[PDB]
Amino acid sequence: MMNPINRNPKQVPFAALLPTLMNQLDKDRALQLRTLYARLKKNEIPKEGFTRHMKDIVGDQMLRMAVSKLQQVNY
Repeated sequence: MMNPINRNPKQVPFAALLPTLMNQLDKDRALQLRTLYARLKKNEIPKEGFTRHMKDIVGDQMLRMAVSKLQQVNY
């Protein structure tokens, strides 16, 4: 407590999630993700929509694993 250290959580961007996921996805799935991102860029779908849709493509398990590896932090 002599020298308190403040730490804050950090999250990786979706931009870095695409290539990681695309590498773990088949070309057909990767193409779906690619066009899905385009929808996000065009703002035709909400961020929640993007996340939800992404989960439907890679899966919740892959989604949490992808960010876990990118974060590379157990906690």
